[PDB]
Amino acid sequence: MTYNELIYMVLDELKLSSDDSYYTPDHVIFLLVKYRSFLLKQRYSDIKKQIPDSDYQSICLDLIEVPAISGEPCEGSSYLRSKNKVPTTMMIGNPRVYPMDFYQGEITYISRDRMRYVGYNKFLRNIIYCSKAPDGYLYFKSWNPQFLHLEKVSFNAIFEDAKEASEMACPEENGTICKLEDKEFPIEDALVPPLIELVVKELRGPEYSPKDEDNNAKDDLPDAR
Amino acid sequence: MTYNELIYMVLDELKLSSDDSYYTPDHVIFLLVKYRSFLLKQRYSDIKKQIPDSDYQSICLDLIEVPAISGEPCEGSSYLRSKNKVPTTMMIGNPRVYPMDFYQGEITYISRDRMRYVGYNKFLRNIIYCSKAPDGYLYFKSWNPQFLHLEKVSFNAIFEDAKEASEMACPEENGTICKLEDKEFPIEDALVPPLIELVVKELRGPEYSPKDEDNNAKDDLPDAR
Amino acid sequence: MTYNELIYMVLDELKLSSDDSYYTPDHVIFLLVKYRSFLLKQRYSDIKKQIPDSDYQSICLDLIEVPAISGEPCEGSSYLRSKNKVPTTMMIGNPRVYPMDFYQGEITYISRDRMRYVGYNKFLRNIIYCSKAPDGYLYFKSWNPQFLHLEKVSFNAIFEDAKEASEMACPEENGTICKLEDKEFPIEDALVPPLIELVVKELRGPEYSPKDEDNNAKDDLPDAR
Amino acid sequence: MTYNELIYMVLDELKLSSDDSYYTPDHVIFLLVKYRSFLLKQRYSDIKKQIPDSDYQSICLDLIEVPAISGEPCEGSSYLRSKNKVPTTMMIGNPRVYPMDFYQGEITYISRDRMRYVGYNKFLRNIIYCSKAPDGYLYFKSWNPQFLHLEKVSFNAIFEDAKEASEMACPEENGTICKLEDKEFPIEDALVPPLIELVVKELRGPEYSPKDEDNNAKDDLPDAR
Amino acid sequence: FGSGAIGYEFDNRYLNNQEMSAVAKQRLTSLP
Amino acid sequence: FGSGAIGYEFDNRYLNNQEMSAVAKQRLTSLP
Amino acid sequence: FGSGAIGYEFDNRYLNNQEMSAVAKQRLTSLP
Amino acid sequence: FGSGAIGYEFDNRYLNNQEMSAVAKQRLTSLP
Amino acid sequence: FGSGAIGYEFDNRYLNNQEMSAVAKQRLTSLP
Amino acid sequence: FGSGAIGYEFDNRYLNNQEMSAVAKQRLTSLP
Amino acid sequence: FGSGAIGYEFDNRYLNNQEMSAVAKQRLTSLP
Amino acid sequence: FGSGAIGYEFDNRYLNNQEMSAVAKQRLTSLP
Amino acid sequence: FGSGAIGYEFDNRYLNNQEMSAVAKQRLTSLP
Amino acid sequence: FGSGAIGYEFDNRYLNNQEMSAVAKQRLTSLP
Amino acid sequence: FGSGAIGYEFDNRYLNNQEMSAVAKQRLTSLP
Amino acid sequence: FGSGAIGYEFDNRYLNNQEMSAVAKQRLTSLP
Repeated sequence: MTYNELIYMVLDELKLSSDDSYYTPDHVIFLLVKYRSFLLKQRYSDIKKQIPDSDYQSICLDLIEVPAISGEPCEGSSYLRSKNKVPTTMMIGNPRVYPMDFYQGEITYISRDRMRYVGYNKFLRNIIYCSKAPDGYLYFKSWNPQFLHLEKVSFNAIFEDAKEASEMACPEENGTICKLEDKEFPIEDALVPPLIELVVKELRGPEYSPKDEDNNAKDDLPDAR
Repeated sequence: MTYNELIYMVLDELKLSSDDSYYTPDHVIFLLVKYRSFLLKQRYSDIKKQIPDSDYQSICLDLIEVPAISGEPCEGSSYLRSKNKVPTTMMIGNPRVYPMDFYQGEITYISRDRMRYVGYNKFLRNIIYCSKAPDGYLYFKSWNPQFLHLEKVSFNAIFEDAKEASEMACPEENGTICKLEDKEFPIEDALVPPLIELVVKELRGPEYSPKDEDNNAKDDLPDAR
Repeated sequence: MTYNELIYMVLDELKLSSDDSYYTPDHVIFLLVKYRSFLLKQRYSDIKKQIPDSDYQSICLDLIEVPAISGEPCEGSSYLRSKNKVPTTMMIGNPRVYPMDFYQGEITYISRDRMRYVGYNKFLRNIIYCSKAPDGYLYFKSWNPQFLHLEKVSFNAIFEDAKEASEMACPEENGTICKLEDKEFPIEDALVPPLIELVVKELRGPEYSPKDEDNNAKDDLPDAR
Repeated sequence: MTYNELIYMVLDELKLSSDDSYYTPDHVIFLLVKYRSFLLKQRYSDIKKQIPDSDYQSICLDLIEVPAISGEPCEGSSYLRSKNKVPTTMMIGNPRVYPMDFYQGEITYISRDRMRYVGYNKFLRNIIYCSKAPDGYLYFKSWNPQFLHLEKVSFNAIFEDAKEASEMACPEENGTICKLEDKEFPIEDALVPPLIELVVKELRGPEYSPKDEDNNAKDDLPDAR
Repeated sequence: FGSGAIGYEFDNRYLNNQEMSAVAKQRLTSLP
Repeated sequence: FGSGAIGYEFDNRYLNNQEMSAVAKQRLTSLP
Repeated sequence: FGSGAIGYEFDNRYLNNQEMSAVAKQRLTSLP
Repeated sequence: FGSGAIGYEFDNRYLNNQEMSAVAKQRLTSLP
Repeated sequence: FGSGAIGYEFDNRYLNNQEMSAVAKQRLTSLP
Repeated sequence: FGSGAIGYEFDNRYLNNQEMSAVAKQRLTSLP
Repeated sequence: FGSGAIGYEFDNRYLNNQEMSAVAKQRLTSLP
Repeated sequence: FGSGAIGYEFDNRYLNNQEMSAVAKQRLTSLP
Repeated sequence: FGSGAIGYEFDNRYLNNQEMSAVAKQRLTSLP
Repeated sequence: FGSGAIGYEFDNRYLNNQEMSAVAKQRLTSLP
Repeated sequence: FGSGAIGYEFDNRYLNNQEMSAVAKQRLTSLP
Repeated sequence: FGSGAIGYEFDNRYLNNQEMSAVAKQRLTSLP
């Protein structure tokens, strides 16, 4: 299913057909992305299960050589980093940075705490490491000067915000998809009934809840206006 | 049973006979495909049971030789891949890629994480491997240059979306089936009463729920219009 | 009992006497076949019990020699297969393909996954094997060229869809039975009260549920019309 | 008690005295035969208890020599079989085929799966075996050519359908009984109060349930007509 | 309303499993 | 309403299984 | 309404099975 | 309404069986 | 209202797990 | 109202954990 | 209404049997 | 209405018997 | 109405006896 | 009214702790 | 009405005594 | 009415103490 089919099921389950309604598809897009990572963390964080291929998204990145701090000589070796910020991955699956071929390359996504201590082993010095700094950017690191020639990687993981990873999505064979709504929503099809139930339950009560109808310089909600 | 008999049972259980009704057969087709993979994962994912032949679908694929990344010489050996995207399999049964005869061939569907490390064994180099890359395509791999002559495979598995695998279905003896509704719905007949109960329970409440009836530039749902 | 006596008990338990009623005998035929395999799987799938002779049906098959893939020489040896598709058996009883005498012959119905590896034993090469390919057809296999002379077998099993196996039924001494309703319904008589209770419970609630009575280009179900 | 006393207790417990009533004695005959085998399987199938003589019926059979498949020489030895179909026995008591004297003869009723492998022992070759093939007929088998002279056997068992075994009943000293209702109903007298309670409970609710009273080309059941 | 062929078989099966627990505590002991 | 031939036999069978548990705790002990 | 010849015998039988459990815990112990 | 000669004897018998369980746990132990 | 194909399979599965506990207490003991 | 995809999966998971307890009491014993 | 000479003696006897169970768990242990 | 001199002494006696059970589980253990 | 000096002391005493049971299960074990 | 993101996570956590108890009774035994 | 400073401290003390029971079952075992 | 910051922390603490009991039954056994 796409983004559109999941929006329009929750809208039709709530019967939110009218254009002059309080809850828009943007209330539904927000809650579907929030309840996706809520529900994936409820299933896949206590004990370790197989994660289906549906929960992952592959985003495309452009890498640029950035300094360590500034343009000074004694600061340390420079990194590569994504020019745009990357989404935050969930810690439930197999995140994987790969050089535009999933079946090839050893670029290792790790913790940010680990990446300040990497490559001191003599047998692990030609391996490129990845982490997301608190800048919001994906940084790259190895002791091999060759890693500073990467121009492009793809990042397959279960990101926390599914909407962020759909705007950074890889180009198709046909071309880019202009609307978020014609893009694939990233959840297993076995988790879509629990996802629709929780988003409908959150908006069902507030759907029939009263509003401050009158423009009279007064709060009319205690009167159930 | 076909797709039509399952749609028209849920419609008749809900008494959705009128053409001017809010919930169409497309609401029912969506929910039957979502509750199929929901219910198959509830039965067949905790401990391992026999899966019946009814839950599987066989789809037909055309394979084309694609490069590893691009047209460069030092990138690596090329693959075969399906020209169209493949559905995502569930991890509950026996997925099987076979060369148009189910009782013949050793083409091994595996994990995408495994397929980047395959065929280093000297006794496992004439075996063709399959996985679904995050591109959405089924990729093929072996160390044997002969595998690049496959033009066609069939893929029998329990795919997540039953509607996707019915549009990629294999041609019959008579011919292709034009309408999805005259195609076989892929679930065991022992799982059809729990499937119809959950799809009817989801739409029964919203079937009698009020609508914003009046065109007056105002949300009339708190008034139960 | 026949099919007719089981239909007309559920109709009379629901008091569906009128010709101008919403729920027809086809709603009842569908639900009796679905709740038969539901109930047989609830009883006979957890731990192994004796299955009565009532739950089985014997269907008659015509076998034709078909190629492995096509008319090419290097594809492999040919099979026999049923000219029409076969019903899917349940995995609870003793399925048995026999050459028109139940007390004679060794034709072994097995798994489809097993039948691609059969007959490599030197003492098991004159044995004919059966499985249902994902084509929907019953295929036959042995290393003995004599097996390609079978013209006819009968298949006794507990098939999933009882209606499919009643249209493929064996001819009687008197002759074929034209109507499904004068054919025997395949369930043990000890499972008929739980079968009638569940089919009546499913249609009892919807029997008294309102309809969209008015032709006014509007859904009248929220008004309980 | 006879069939009549059990019908007319359930009718009088329901007060179904009127000839213009919805539920006839045929609804009661059907449900008493279904709840007999339901209740006998609930008592006598989990752990092994003594079955009373009341639950059995003795039916009389005429046996004819039939071929194995057809009139061909190399098919195998011929059988005897009942000219009419036999009822299906329950697996709770002591089924017994005997040559018109219960205290004499060794004719062994067995499984149908067993009877294709019988009599290979040199000390068990003069013993006649019985099973019910999926044809619905009782077949006979031994390695002794003398068994092909049996013209008549009687079959005492707890058959599943008590009505089927009452129409095949043995002739009395006085003569045959024309009406099913003057024949003995086959259940222990200690199981008659639980039998009458379940048949009355099934028809009590539907006894007071509304009907589609009006002939107006419309279903009037949602209106409780 | 009323129909009791599934209330019966579930109650008959609960008393069966309770009886099955009672016969699994039976021991013919084997000291002198 | 009323009919008590299945309430009786289920209550009689529950007291049977409770009695069966009580006689399975009985031990004629075999130390001095 | 009222009739208590089956409520009595089931209550009398439940107290019997409870008494039967209590006398099955009685041990005349056999250490010094 | 009221009559309490069977409510009394069943309550008196339940406290008897509960007392019988309590005196069956009493042990005059026989280590030093 | 009414539909009992998920009430049945959950009740049938609870009696299965209760039966599974009862057959796991069965012991063919191996003292003389 | 009604929607039963979270009542189902919680009931299916409770019967799973009850089944998991029943198979953890199974012992193929190893005395003669 | 009210009269509490049989509610008292049954409650006083239930607390007696509960006290009797508590004093039957008391052990003056006899290891060093 | 109200009078609480028998509700008090029965509640005070139930907490006494519950306290009596808690002090009967106390062990000053006697391994090293 | 309201007065909570006997509801307090009985609830404070029940949590005391529950705490007393919890500290009677504490063992500083004495194997290596 | 309705909102079920804290009813879900508490029910999902109770079935987790019940599952955690069931896998802590599993033993791969080590007699012959 | 409402005031929750004694409902809080009694609920906080019940979860304390339940936590105290859980940490009294913890054993760092001392076989190889 | 509604406010759920003390219902949450008491429910979160009850599932913590239930989880704490489940991890205290875990044993990595030490026979062959």
